[PDB]
Amino acid sequence: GVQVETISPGDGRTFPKRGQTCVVHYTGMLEDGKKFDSSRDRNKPFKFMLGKQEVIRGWEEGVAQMSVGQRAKLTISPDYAYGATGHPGIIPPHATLVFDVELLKLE
Ligand SMILES: CCC(C)(C)C(=O)C(=O)N1CCCC[C@H]1C(=O)O[C@H](CCc1ccccc1)c1ccccc1
Repeated sequence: GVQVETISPGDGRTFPKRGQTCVVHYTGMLEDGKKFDSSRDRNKPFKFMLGKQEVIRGWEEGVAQMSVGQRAKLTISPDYAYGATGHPGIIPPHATLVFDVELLKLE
């Protein structure tokens, strides 16, 4: 599954809905702390639409639990991420992923 652990609270009332665009900042890490990517290093938020099937399943499920303004750590099991394939060259097979995600805005 995905485990959502809060870093900073959101407004507690504006949660993303299917068809909305979530504007997030993120840093993705492996369980040992190794960063594999971060939009914070590019200083440009990442956008995805909820329910469109264009991000990994632990994101659709985890970010839907977040209210605008919230910063949380999402621990995502491999079956909710890249499974046995992994992402060629970046994520190994069977990897648990840890994302530090801040939900900035809904568009
Ligand atoms: C940018 C890619 C990477 C590995 C550096 C990364 O940090 C990542 O895992 N991310 C990107 C930010 C959203 C979460 C996740 C993802 O859904 O990627 C999608 C994965 C596509 C997909 C979805 C489901 C099952 C398999 C593959 C992604 C988005 C954009 C570009 C490439 C991958």
